[PDB]
Amino acid sequence: PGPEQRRGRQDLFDVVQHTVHLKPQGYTGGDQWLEHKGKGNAPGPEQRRGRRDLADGDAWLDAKGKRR
Amino acid sequence: MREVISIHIGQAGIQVGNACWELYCLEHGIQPDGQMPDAFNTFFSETGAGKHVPRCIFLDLEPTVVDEVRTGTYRQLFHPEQLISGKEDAANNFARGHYTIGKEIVDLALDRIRKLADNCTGLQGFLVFNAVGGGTGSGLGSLLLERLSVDYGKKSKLGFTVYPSPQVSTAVVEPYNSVLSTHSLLEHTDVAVMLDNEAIYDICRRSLDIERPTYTNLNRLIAQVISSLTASLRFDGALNVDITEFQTNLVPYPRIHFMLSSYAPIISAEKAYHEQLSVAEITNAAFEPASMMVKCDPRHGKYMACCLMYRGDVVPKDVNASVATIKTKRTIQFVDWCPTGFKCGINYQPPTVVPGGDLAKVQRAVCMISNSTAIGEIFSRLDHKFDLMYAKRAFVHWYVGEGMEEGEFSEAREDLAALEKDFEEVGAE
Amino acid sequence: MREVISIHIGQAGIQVGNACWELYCLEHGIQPDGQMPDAFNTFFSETGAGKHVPRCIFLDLEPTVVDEVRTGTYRQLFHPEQLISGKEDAANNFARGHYTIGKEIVDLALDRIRKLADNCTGLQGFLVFNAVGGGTGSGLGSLLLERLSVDYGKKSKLGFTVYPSPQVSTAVVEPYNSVLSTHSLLEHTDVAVMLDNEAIYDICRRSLDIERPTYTNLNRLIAQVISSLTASLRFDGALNVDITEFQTNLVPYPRIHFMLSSYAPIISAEKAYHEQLSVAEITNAAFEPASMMVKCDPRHGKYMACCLMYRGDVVPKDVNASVATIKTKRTIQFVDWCPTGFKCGINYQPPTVVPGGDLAKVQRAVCMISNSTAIGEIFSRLDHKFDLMYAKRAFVHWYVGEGMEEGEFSEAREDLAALEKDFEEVGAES
Amino acid sequence: MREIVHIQGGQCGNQIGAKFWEVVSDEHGIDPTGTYHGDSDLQLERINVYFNEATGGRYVPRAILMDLEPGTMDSVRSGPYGQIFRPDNFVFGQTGAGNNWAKGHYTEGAELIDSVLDVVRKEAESCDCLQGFQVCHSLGGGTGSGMGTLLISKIREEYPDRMMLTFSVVPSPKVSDTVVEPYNATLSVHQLVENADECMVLDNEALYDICFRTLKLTTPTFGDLNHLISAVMSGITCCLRFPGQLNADLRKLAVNLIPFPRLHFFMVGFTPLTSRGSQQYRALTVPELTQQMWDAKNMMCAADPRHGRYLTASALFRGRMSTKEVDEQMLNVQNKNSSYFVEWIPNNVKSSVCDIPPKGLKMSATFIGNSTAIQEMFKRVSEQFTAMFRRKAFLHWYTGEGMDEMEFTEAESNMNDLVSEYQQYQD
Amino acid sequence: MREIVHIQGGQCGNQIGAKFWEVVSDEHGIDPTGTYHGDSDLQLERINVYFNEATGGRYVPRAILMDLEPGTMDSVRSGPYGQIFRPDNFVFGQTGAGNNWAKGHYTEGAELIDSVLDVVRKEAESCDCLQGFQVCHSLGGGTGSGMGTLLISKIREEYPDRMMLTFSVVPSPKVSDTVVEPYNATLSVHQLVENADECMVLDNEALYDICFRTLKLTTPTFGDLNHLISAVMSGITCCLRFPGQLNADLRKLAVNLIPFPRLHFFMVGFTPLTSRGSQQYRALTVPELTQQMWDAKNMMCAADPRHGRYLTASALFRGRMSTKEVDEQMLNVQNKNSSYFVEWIPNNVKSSVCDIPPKGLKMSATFIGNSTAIQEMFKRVSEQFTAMFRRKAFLHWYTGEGMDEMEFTEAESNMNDLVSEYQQYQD
Ligand SMILES: Nc1nc2c(ncn2[C@@H]2O[C@H](COP(=O)(O)OP(=O)(O)OP(=O)(O)O)[C@@H](O)[C@H]2O)c(=O)[nH]1
Ligand SMILES: Nc1nc2c(ncn2[C@@H]2O[C@H](COP(=O)(O)OP(=O)(O)OP(=O)(O)O)[C@@H](O)[C@H]2O)c(=O)[nH]1
Ligand SMILES: Nc1nc2c(ncn2[C@@H]2O[C@H](COP(=O)(O)OP(=O)(O)O)[C@@H](O)[C@H]2O)c(=O)[nH]1
Ligand SMILES: Nc1nc2c(ncn2[C@@H]2O[C@H](COP(=O)(O)OP(=O)(O)O)[C@@H](O)[C@H]2O)c(=O)[nH]1
Ligand SMILES: [Mg+2]
Repeated sequence: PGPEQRRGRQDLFDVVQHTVHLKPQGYTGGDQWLEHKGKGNAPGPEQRRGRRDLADGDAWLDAKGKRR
Repeated sequence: MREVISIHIGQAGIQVGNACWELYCLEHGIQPDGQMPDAFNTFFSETGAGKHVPRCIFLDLEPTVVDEVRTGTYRQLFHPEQLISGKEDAANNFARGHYTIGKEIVDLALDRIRKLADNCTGLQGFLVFNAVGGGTGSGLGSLLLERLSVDYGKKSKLGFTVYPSPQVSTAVVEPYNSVLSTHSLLEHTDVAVMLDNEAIYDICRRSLDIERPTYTNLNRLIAQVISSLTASLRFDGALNVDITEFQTNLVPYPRIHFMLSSYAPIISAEKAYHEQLSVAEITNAAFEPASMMVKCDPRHGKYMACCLMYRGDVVPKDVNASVATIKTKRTIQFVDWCPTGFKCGINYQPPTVVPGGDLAKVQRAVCMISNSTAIGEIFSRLDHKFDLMYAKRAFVHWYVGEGMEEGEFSEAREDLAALEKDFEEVGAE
Repeated sequence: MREVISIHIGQAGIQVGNACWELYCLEHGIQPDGQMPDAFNTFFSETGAGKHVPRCIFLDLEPTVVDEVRTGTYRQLFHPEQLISGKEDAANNFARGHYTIGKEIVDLALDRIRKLADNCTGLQGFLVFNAVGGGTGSGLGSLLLERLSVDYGKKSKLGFTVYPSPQVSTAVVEPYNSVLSTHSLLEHTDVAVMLDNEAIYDICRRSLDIERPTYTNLNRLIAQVISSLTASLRFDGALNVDITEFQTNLVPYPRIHFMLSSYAPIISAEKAYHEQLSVAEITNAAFEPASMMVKCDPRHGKYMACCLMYRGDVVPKDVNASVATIKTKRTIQFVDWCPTGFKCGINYQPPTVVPGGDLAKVQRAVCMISNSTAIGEIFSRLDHKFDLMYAKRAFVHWYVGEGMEEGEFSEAREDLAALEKDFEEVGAES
Repeated sequence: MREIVHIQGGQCGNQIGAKFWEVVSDEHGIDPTGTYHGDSDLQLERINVYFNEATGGRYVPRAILMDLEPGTMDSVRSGPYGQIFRPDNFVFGQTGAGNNWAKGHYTEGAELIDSVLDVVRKEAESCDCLQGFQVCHSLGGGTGSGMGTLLISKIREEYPDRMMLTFSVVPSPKVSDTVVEPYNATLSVHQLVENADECMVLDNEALYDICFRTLKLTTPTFGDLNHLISAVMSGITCCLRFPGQLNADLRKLAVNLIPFPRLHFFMVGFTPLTSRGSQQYRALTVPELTQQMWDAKNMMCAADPRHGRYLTASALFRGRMSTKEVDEQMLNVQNKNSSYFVEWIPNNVKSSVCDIPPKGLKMSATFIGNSTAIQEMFKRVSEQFTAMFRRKAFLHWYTGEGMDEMEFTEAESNMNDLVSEYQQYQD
Repeated sequence: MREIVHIQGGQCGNQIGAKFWEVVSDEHGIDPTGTYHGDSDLQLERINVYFNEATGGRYVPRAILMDLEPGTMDSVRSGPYGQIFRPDNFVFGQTGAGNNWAKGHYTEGAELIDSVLDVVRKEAESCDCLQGFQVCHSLGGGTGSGMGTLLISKIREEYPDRMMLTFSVVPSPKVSDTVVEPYNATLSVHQLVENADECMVLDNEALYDICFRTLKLTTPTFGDLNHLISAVMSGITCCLRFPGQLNADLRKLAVNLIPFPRLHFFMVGFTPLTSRGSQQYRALTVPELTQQMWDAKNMMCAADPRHGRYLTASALFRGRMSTKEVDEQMLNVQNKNSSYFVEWIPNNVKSSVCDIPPKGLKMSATFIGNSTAIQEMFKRVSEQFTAMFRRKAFLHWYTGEGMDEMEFTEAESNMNDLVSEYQQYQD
């Protein structure tokens, strides 16, 4: 057997017949768009935050003073 | 896909690179045997199945520094033929590392640089590591940087050079090698980064309270700055600042490209709990005169341009706020023709810590690489020492014995004198 | 059925032949006794009840190389009659292997070949192994090739021959025997593949990092070329290149039939894991002068017809990409009148590795057999050696006394000079 | 049934436009995959304005994401609402602009501009006929400035009667995010005064203090700053995507806001900005939307509108409101503030009421301000460019790819002629 | 009742034809064992076009595998769908063609051509009506290029009223798989310009670009390429095998696509090809198929159609499509770029529709193009042949099997005659 059975995609019938939604999710095969990953990831300043105050820890509510 | 190919020349370059590649394997989780237990593509190549190799070459004419890597804990990491050795060292002779003993190794060196560039898709820059006070760092570095220009055109080259210290020195022909090496790296290096031993050892004495520091402690904090320089390629953030940014945002003229460096959080483990590390605090601490890598004084000159690279949990609000406060301080003064003084950049991940290292785990970081008019102070002092050295031809028969002509000494003297008149003229109002 | 016969003449042919039949036995699963615990028909004849015997004869006037085979660990593989011996060696005398002693053994030699040529259903060619420097290789090689062309016409003679190094050679009379063998090898064999001893020494020293190599390290990667040559007859592939396809796709003219060889992945065990072996990576290394198996610089001449035999996990597109990048490299130069210059053959079987061999397993491999005008440098350098000793008639009295006449050195020099003149004009830009 | 093609450029454009398609997707009921999940039928009549119908009910946006450094598009691809865009629309470079305008305009923008025009032209006849083109970029940059402006010049060359709506981030007055901001901004404006139709000038340092003072946000970030710009770009096309009592498309605002062809730079404000703790205290009424609208603090341009007179104003109100409450509150601001308005144009303020407010808002409005007070921002950019060009600082990179020093003088003249023309109409 | 006889020659054609019966038997519902297992009734009216009834419900293809090497016999036989062919139709040689055109045509083909004309006459006498002889081979080899063209001249002389469908790949521009392509191709085209009724020009490198730029497959094997070639051949006889709204057999294509008896070489494309990442986003409609139809990168020939004018094109639409929506898209491409079309042939394009699409894909089309842009392909072989022939390289072989150099001058003369009449009609 050739390298095709090692790669995993067998016969290109899925791509020709356009029935790729029947496949299990995550099947990259030999698709350059699917096998693209890079630049890493990092949360940074998005922790415990989201922009919701326009649509109705932050703000002047987090202002503190002297014990009563 | 982003790729940077680092080259380490000389003993100073290799030992820093030993600390540099230790930090790179810790960031991405690479085990020392070479296998992880997508972000690594700027420094490592996924070799076959479950093995990564560094994209670097350790070349030195002295075999003693190279085989310490080949016998150390990272013998299985580096490719066995990427590491380059030699029979005899240049031994503090710039003519030896350039003309008679460096020529036999530079043909094999570019054969690996050719194959490393063919392995990479899009090359982003070169990292060059040396100290100009030696033989291999100056001589073979001059051969490598010049020959990389004619082969790899218009590609950025970050030159991390360690210049001779003003007050202390480890060698006698250091003023000779520094003037000759600066003649080569002025015309060829795209961006040059200045390092000095005394200012780094002054950093360790004040902030890190290590009264007895060594090269191992010195090389780690240099490695932390360089990892912050390329942290934008490694990891995503708000304002990514890649390699071509420092080329055009710090170098106004094709001669003024010798920049300083500063890392704002340099705090030990027990000091870090009692220290509140705020962006307003560290940006003030980044521009402090005790915190540069080079023993030159900030307020003696004026800053041309400054680059604040930020790492970790930094919002874009307070970098906007603190830079304005930095501009309002009358202690520091900029040049009159550059009202837009800064360039900012924030990455979203904190720096890693070497286990057993002196640096503490800090949530924030600054890489303050700035262009100043005060670079002429460290150049004139090297210009003056070489002028007194060359007054009656001390240590010249060694250099002219190994092929170099006597006229090359005076030509390098004119080049630094041309550089000396550049900084006074440009910084003048 | 496809089927080839290998005649191994002289010690170099036998000692390489001791390594090639060690390779095919491990590849096809045949044990040293000759019994497997369909593809074997290219090299083995299935005998009776589950035994495979090689389709090779071992002939040499010196028995002391042949009796190592008879008493070795492969004593039950070969037919006893196929290992042909003689009383005394030709002993570095071309006149003794072609005229004096070789005439007695060549009559027996064609008898066992006629047995093997009658056992075939379709014969595709012959695989001659010899060294032109020795008396048996030059003498008995010329006599066996002379009788094979008359008996079996228009059949391909794939003669893998070993030539002396320009600098590091072992026998004094090697320049004399090489010229006299070339006078017969030029007009008889169909494809002749030069192997050089010193070029393989540089391959083992640099790529295989062995400081002290011997002959059994040399013959293993020579056998890797032969297995990569005939892998398209035994195993299937995307682009099958038969042995009969080589001579119609490599020799432009009837006289220019000399080709080089190069095996691209040659790495040790500890080198292989750190090296990202890619198809573009090995293809670039195959055209390098370091990986050439003849001591010559291919930048001096121009490549004329090159065939690549990709073994292993190679798709037909990374050979499409790598060949295009090779053609655009400025160091590699083709002749002007042959714009198509490449033959791409892919076989799906990865190369086998012998335990104790210095090659580790590699998923992909390239064997390039290249016709070049730079071979004129390999034949002018031996033309210079033949001129100096014949300028005052050195060593002639050994050849003259043993049957050969004085005059035959003259046209052998003229025939080699006619070959060098033909090599310059075919490389001439028009 | 009117269609807009969106093009995003560089780190600033891609990250802003990622938040732009964030807001309009959940405003139209689009999930991250692309299916419809809205609870009303009003969303689905106007979907072809920003989306293309695909098989299985998928909706791919009419977005072409383009840049020169490939790391930016990995950020939008990894983010939420990052799986909607067509992969053929994912056009990219590899080297990166490096914040050099001429490098992003001559060397590496040349090979990429052929690719992005093949994608855009294929998206052009994919619809019936374009309402216009919308782009987002930053004028101080090198990827969105040098390559974006050449994209604008070529797209006007082939599509001359089609519209342009550039949402451009101008450099800071106080700080510098890149040292070559005045070089990039002056060259970008020199292109944008001809080829662009409407330039919505937005500045970061007016976004920041809105977050800090009006919105009281202790930790503003680019996720918060882009969402203010994203709320604008939904508000400009509110009448395009929804029925309204008084409608206004791009051409409706084009003929009103532009008195003279060279004057097309606008300062923009988004009206209902209130911190979380002050939500219950503020009453949402048409008079106080207007009062928050006309404040100088609310503008997202660093130019102070008190120093210049408003040539033309346009306010795009959205929600269930009466058409005189929007009206006499525009009569009040022209009467109570007559010095800040232009005497040679009566009734400067242009109104528009849309029936569909955004998500979670009972009432909302977006302000477009064409005032002569924006000249001091352009004069400030002109002042820094004069300081650098006389000593030719940071300039050999721009001439490394053949853009001569003549073009800088041409850029300064077109900047100085433009800042004088604003002053000429101020008198 | 319009039967087609398939004959496969050479290593290339047999491997291509192995993938052809892989796809057609999948389309008609025949499993590898030969029995019928389909779910539709529309597959059961016309099986006779490509298959013969056998005793016990077995379906055997109308295939004749002919070769000079037993190597490619074993490759077809060992793969899937390999047992379907008759054991008697596996005619093969033993010596091998050796990539020698003269050995295929004169020496070794002579002992086999009588054996294969026994098989071809046997299959032709069995079927009721011959509609053509479909031969799939190569032009750069020797087994299918040399011996195959001998079979072209032999069938054409006892069967002069039947079409010939010579599916032949050509040498590629970027690389070269043998070294005697200009010698092999120029002699094979010399036989094809008279005896062959029409030819289909294919090449490897245009399939590689389709597999990479359009389908985004990183590792295309020959099975991926041959499936693209097999998708062509099912589309040629789409109207024969299945009922259609507007039928078009092989002669109707021949009478339209061939204006002059020497211009019968075509460039062919298969339209609906999208990457796996772009299946869910591409909305396949009749305008979308037409936009991919005339794109230069969808052609499976190396000739760029922008260089030459289209003498005659034909559209083989398969599926449930609106008839004018098919046609007005072809009318749109006739007028939006009319300089690319021949002026003296009005109404260049032909549209034919079949209401039975290929499996899984509801809309599909096959493009057949008789463009004069293919003169560059034959120009390349002509300039490659003239370079070798003046130096007489690789010629001592071909003169050895009785093929003198007088014939090779005639090949170049007929090669130049083909490109002369193509260049004659560009003006
Ligand atoms: N940054 C850094 N500098 C070092 C280190 N070790 C030595 N140096 C500096 O290197 C200088 C010596 O010059 P080099 O070019 O490194 O000498 P070399 O590399 O051994 O060159 P050769 O002697 O010719 O082999 C000394 O003055 C030190 O200041 C180190 O670990 N880190
Ligand atoms: N590659 C390789 N070359 C060999 C080997 N053995 C001998 N040679 C070459 O053969 C040359 C000697 O010529 P041969 O033909 O082998 O001599 P011979 O076979 O003993 O012939 P006679 O002396 O007449 O018996 C040497 O110069 C070697 O270069 C071997 O094992 N491997
Ligand atoms: N509001 C906002 N502004 C941004 C963002 N990213 C960058 N910018 C602005 O863009 C300007 C510089 O953009 P730059 O990265 O140089 O653009 P480019 O390199 O040409 O693509 C800075 O002044 C930033 O304020 C963002 O996510 N949001
Ligand atoms: N499309 C396709 N082409 C092939 C295949 N195998 C070989 N070829 C082509 O065939 C040509 C070589 O000719 P060859 O197979 O030797 O022809 P033959 O001598 O008649 O058998 C090359 O140009 C290949 O591109 C295949 O499986 N698919
Ligand atoms: Mg012997």
